[PDB]
This record gives sequence, structure tokens and C-alpha cells, in this order.
Amino acid sequence: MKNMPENHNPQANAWTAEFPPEMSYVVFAQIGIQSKSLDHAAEHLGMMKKSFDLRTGPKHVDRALHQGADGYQDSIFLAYWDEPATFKSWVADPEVQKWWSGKKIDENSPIGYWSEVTTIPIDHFETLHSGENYDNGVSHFVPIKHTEVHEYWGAMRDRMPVSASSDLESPLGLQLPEPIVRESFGKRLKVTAPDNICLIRTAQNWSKCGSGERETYIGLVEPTLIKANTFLRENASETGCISSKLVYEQTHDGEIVDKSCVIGYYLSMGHLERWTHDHPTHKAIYGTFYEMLKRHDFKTELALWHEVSVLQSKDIELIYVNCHPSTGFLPFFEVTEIQ
Ligand code: HEM
Repeated sequence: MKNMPENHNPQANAWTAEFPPEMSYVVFAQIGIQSKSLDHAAEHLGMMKKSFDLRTGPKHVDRALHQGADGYQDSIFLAYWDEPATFKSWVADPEVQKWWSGKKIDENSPIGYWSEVTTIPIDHFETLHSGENYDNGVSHFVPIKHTEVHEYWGAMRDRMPVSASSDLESPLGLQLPEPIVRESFGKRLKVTAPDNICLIRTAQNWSKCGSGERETYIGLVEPTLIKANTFLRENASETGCISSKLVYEQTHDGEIVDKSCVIGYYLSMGHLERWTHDHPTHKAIYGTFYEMLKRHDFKTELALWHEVSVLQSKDIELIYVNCHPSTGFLPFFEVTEIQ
């Protein structure tokens, strides 16, 4: 509790995941089919859906839809394992090998494939939940406990165990350049990330909200979350944000539900902290959130949560097959053709 204010007394409760002692890693896989029309993605999305039901499949998996650049959409699965060896065995399963790593994607194909697989060391991971909710990413399969370590600037860092001994910094005084345009269509590309990047999934869940809370969330809060994410996508150098996606979650059948989340990679957790604490875009969000809590008596069915991880280069595998150049990590760092 290095950053906790003196006599800290949070006003709102919060919960955080408490991992069992035999758990050393969480595998968080984002797998995306990229298309201009969802009909072209239908066949791929069927094969992958069945693969998640294998005995070696993820402990939990969400679907989400992302509207990306230039009319291209990403149909994404967000899949979790609590054992890397089980995930490795799922990949090697022959049904998965039919489509893994864009194997079905030709160089003249109308769809793209991408995957960003992060193997998260547990001491480099933390979660926060506005309520005792068992349907928030890892809280589907990991118990959560009440925490006082929240509601101050630095609490995220303090909730992450390794920050007791590590600064988690990126190189001093250096920034992301302007994004570079790659010739990524028709190619199988691999990107190598630097050490200590920070990945956040921060989520909004209003499916249990009544008439009043839903109108206030859609009308007041969501517009500024969108503005936040748009700003982040367009100001990589200034913010340190490598990649930011606002996605809307879907049923197994792909119908949109009243849930969204932002998935962002940052050059370091300090970059994420500086944006969150000092930028007006989020200051705005936090301000329309308290203005919504003032319109409904600070009694909320809205549910928020986030998962934050700090990754070494070798913890994350970034593969883009026949993808648009602005996808994910493609505009930054070292790209390599896969043979
Ligand atoms: C691009 C979207 C967002 C990003 C990247 C983001 C990021 C963060 C981060 C990193 C923190 C922890 C800061 C720290 O502990 O030092 C935080 C805290 C917080 N955020 Fe956001 N957030 C986003 C959207 C939202 C939304 C949509 C809401 C509410 C509707 C929100 C409300 C809050 C609140 C209330 C806290 C305080 C949590 C606590 O009790 O510690 N944020 N956010």
C-alpha cells in the first residue's frame, strides 16, 4: 500500500480477484476475424465456436464486436485459461489446428485473422470490481474478495503484487512514434512487443440497470467513454497508447447485449496512470459517472470492472494474417514475416 493516502476511507465498496495458490499464470487470448461484412466471417466463427467446447477449452470465453478503421469489423473471442499447459494442448488439438494462426486465410482472401495471446504471470495481474459479481472476466472462475485498496490514484499499481519491488517502467524519456503504415494485407506478420507493456480490459455492464439508470448511462456516460477511446486511438505518441478498442459484447449467437469494454495496450502502466489521472477525457468520464450517481441516489445497478496486466516481451504473441494496417500492434515496433 505504497500509494495509499493516510487514513484512507473509501466511499464505495470494491472487490478484487484472489487467485488460488496453485495458479501461476492466466492465459488471456484475444482472437479476431476481420471482415467488412459479417457474412464473410460466418464460416470461421462457427469452427472456432465449436473448438471452445473441447475438453481443453478455456475456463471462460466472451464474444465481442469491434468497429475498426475504414469499415472493417473485428469479430473477437476473449478466452481465458488458468493453466498454460492446457491452452497449449487446446492449440495442438487437430480441430483447432484447422484454423489456428489464420491457416485457412489465403493471401487474396476477403477476411483477416489475428490473435494476441498473453500469458500473464499472476504477480503481474490485478482486478477491480464495483460489485460482488461472478460474471466479470476471471471472476467467472476465480473468487473475489472485498478490498480497501482502491479509490485513490496509485491503487491499481498497489493492487498488483510485483509493484512492491518493481517500478514497471518503460524506457526513460522515449515515446511511441507516429504509427507506420505497413503492407499487411496478404501477409502473415508477427510483431515483437517491448518489455513492461501494460494491458487493461475495463468494462461497462448495464444489463441489470432499470429504465432510469440505463437512460442516464447511455445519455451521459457512454458518449464520453467513446470520446475517450477515439482520442486514445488517434494520439498514440502523446498518450503512450499502442492500441485501443471499444467493443460491444455478444451472445453465443452474436446478438449484442448491454455490455461493452475497452481493451487497451499501453507502453507502461505509468502511461495508463498519467492518462487516467490527468487527462480531461477520463476526468470527464469520472465526472459524468458521479453526475449519474447524483441523479440516482448513489444506488447503482451499473457494474464496472477491470483486469490489468504488465507483460514482458516473451509473455505476448502477436499474429496478424491478412489484416488492415491499423490493426493492433501492426503500426509499431518490429514486424516479422512468418514462414
Ligand atoms: C478508456 C476507458 C477507461 C480507461 C482506460 C480507464 C482506466 C482506469 C484506470 C487505470 C483506473 C485506476 C487508476 C488508479 O488506480 O490509479 C481507473 C479508475 C476508475 N475509473 Fe476508469 N477507465 C476507463 C473508463 C471508465 C468508465 C467508463 C468509468 C465509469 C463509467 C470509469 C470510472 C472509473 C472509476 C470510478 C475509477 C476508480 C476505481 C477505484 O475505486 O479505484 N472509467 N480507470
